[PDB]
Amino acid sequence: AVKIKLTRLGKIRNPQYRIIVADARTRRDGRAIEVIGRYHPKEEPSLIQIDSERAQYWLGVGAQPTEPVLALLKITGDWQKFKGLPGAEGTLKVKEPKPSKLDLFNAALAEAE
Amino acid sequence: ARYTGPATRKSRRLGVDLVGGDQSFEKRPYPPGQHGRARIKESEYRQQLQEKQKARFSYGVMEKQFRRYYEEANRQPGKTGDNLLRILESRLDNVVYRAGLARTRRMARQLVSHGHFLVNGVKVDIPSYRVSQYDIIDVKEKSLNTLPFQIARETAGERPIPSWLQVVGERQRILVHQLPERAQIDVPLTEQLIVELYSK
Amino acid sequence: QKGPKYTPAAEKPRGRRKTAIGYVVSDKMQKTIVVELEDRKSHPLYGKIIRTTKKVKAHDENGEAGIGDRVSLMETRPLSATKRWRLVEILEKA
Amino acid sequence: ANIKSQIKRIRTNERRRLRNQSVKSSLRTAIRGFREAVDAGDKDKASELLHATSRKLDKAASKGVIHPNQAANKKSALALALNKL
RNA sequence: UACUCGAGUGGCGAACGGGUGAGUAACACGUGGGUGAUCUGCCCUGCACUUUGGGAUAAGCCUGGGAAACUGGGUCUAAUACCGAAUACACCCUGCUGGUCGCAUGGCCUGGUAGGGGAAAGCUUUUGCGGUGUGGGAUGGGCCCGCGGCCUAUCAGCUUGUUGGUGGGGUGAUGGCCUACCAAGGCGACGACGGGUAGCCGGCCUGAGAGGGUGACCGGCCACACUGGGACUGAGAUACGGCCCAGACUCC
Ligand SMILES: [Mg+2]
Ligand SMILES: [Mg+2]
Ligand SMILES: [Mg+2]
Ligand SMILES: [Mg+2]
Ligand SMILES: [Mg+2]
Ligand SMILES: [Mg+2]
Ligand SMILES: [Mg+2]
Ligand SMILES: [Mg+2]
Ligand SMILES: [Mg+2]
Ligand SMILES: [Mg+2]
Ligand SMILES: [Mg+2]
Ligand SMILES: [Mg+2]
Ligand SMILES: [Mg+2]
Ligand SMILES: [Mg+2]
Ligand SMILES: [Mg+2]
Ligand SMILES: [Mg+2]
Ligand SMILES: [Mg+2]
Ligand SMILES: [Mg+2]
Ligand SMILES: [Mg+2]
Ligand SMILES: [Mg+2]
Ligand SMILES: [Mg+2]
Ligand SMILES: [Mg+2]
Ligand SMILES: [Mg+2]
Ligand SMILES: [Mg+2]
Ligand SMILES: [Mg+2]
Ligand SMILES: [Mg+2]
Ligand SMILES: [Mg+2]
Ligand SMILES: [Mg+2]
Ligand SMILES: [Mg+2]
Ligand SMILES: [Mg+2]
Ligand SMILES: [Mg+2]
Ligand SMILES: [Mg+2]
Ligand SMILES: [Mg+2]
Ligand SMILES: [Mg+2]
Ligand SMILES: [Mg+2]
Ligand SMILES: [Mg+2]
Ligand SMILES: [Mg+2]
Ligand SMILES: [Mg+2]
Ligand SMILES: [Mg+2]
Ligand SMILES: [Mg+2]
Ligand SMILES: [Mg+2]
Ligand SMILES: [Mg+2]
Repeated sequence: AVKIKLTRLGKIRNPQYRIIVADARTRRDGRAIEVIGRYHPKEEPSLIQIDSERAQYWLGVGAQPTEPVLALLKITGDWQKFKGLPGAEGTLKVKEPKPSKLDLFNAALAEAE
Repeated sequence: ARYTGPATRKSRRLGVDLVGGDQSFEKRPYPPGQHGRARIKESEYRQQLQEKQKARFSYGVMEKQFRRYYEEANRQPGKTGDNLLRILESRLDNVVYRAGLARTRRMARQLVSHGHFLVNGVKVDIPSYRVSQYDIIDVKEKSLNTLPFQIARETAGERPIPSWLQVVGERQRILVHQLPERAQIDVPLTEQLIVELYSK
Repeated sequence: QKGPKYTPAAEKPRGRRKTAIGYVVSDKMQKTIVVELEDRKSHPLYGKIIRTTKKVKAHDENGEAGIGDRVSLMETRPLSATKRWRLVEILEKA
Repeated sequence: ANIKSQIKRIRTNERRRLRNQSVKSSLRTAIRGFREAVDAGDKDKASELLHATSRKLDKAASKGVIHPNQAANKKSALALALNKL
């Protein structure tokens, strides 16, 4: 009865969550078999990262992900990829790239001079 | 917890001027107190203590701050003395002072603590703020219109701005490019003695 | 879509077992024998080479080994308490 | 015995344990029936007795009273006994 | 009316989760293997299916002890609750009969052949769940092994199921594990049996290093539930808010 669980790591004001495959009788922060993904709620991009191949293998061998893990699977594209109904679509949004410090410095120098 | 007592007394006691505009020091170079003229036995411990006191009380830094500065410098791959002096100069108060926007370390520290400057467009108010290579420091309009800041920027005729520091315009923007070298810093006193003592 | 009734599993290779060679020093018992095994190790602190010997209980079914004979031995599943060693073949006799 | 859940579990345990004891008594009766049959040394009476015993043991394994491997080993023991004797 | 549900039968959960370190100098822990000697609900994936008959009772009602918990007697009722019979030759046994391997018995080839036996429950009309036997995954476990890890001769011999083997019992499992009959041995100065201390490890502190101390939190195992014994349940039990018995304490 293996189910994918979220392990509470990080800091109180901005929690950090991993995505782990482990037995249902293990701990929230204890025994783990593999580390496959993560979740970042503090960043409003809401960065999502997951190993598609490992997730697919676990779903095939018969994992029973919980509701939040299944929601993350929909968000990334893994659940609908497995089911094959709509296909493979990526709803994830990447973090906005930070403008380069070098170009910021160049613009500032140009403005100054 | 800053220092409230006199700034001239430390110079008088340790025998070398610090601010450089101290008239009382040259007036009475002898140690202050009732028996400053008495001879003192020379000792390596005395020498090391005087050097470290000079450095710490001249830069106004706190003791634990200096201690972990030293530990970080020692852990740094480069030579401990060079690392220590570079990180110590990296302090924003000394950065602005050598940029010439400030006339005294105490007033510069108060200005930084109250936070009249802008760091990368975000207001930061930390007197011991860490400043790294290739950074940008900005100035707020509430500081530009401030009277003493205007006096400093229109009377900046102090010692020449060092190599790693340079001002670009009337906005008083300070930039750092490369890693200072002991020789081109040419700071008074010596660091070998201090590092030896802190190794003791 | 009808699948076969038999689904073969993965052929796990048979594992290796410890093998040893020693000398037999007594056979008074019935279909059981004593063999001494010698080991050499370096002392963790001083580094001296130290010789040690062990006493192990072997399994036999005919008592073909005489006293003071070199013999090859092998690992088996348990048959008697403190008796967990088996015979394979005799090498040297006198 | 503090709350309704565990008191009910108690009740059920004792009841179905009475049932369990009855069934185990039946199995043990079959076992010693075979025992004294063998001791006497009967052949055809032993044949039908062991047929009944195997039936009972198989049914017990089916409804979970005894391990099916346990029943199989017991049956093999009966077979070895009847063939040696 | 079943939207809803007191209490009562009937399934599932309840060994999960959470605390502690008295007992241990031991496979208990790490480390690397063996298991041809092992089991495994709930999950997934395949194979053939899923007939029939019957008794009983809680509940409800009547009633006795009694403040009390709980308890005796009479009447009475349904279910997936309980019990016969319908096959099963992918299952388990016994007698006869071929190929490979070695890890020695013997294992495997679902080798082949003669005989014997092995069970089911329906509801729902909705993103449907259930009932029997067999093959493979994954977790869950069970037994065993080589190496490692305190002090102490002001502790010199210990043991009779103790050592080795034959027939039976037994468990899931090989096994002096137990019993009956044979032989007298096994371990011992490369420290047995004794006496004192102490849960173990990934770690932490110190120290360049070797080395020394320590087991906070967190992470993985071992053992315990007032003290001492015993047993049923179940796929699973030191069964901490399960059960029986013996002692001290407390309450009505
Ligand atoms: Mg986020
Ligand atoms: Mg034996
Ligand atoms: Mg009786
Ligand atoms: Mg039947
Ligand atoms: Mg109710
Ligand atoms: Mg249910
Ligand atoms: Mg428990
Ligand atoms: Mg359970
Ligand atoms: Mg625990
Ligand atoms: Mg405690
Ligand atoms: Mg203790
Ligand atoms: Mg005790
Ligand atoms: Mg002891
Ligand atoms: Mg172990
Ligand atoms: Mg262990
Ligand atoms: Mg009743
Ligand atoms: Mg009825
Ligand atoms: Mg039934
Ligand atoms: Mg076959
Ligand atoms: Mg049959
Ligand atoms: Mg039949
Ligand atoms: Mg039926
Ligand atoms: Mg299967
Ligand atoms: Mg299987
Ligand atoms: Mg294992
Ligand atoms: Mg071992
Ligand atoms: Mg060890
Ligand atoms: Mg013994
Ligand atoms: Mg005897
Ligand atoms: Mg047995
Ligand atoms: Mg015996
Ligand atoms: Mg260190
Ligand atoms: Mg060490
Ligand atoms: Mg220790
Ligand atoms: Mg501890
Ligand atoms: Mg722990
Ligand atoms: Mg207890
Ligand atoms: Mg107590
Ligand atoms: Mg106790
Ligand atoms: Mg059981
Ligand atoms: Mg269970
Ligand atoms: Mg319990």
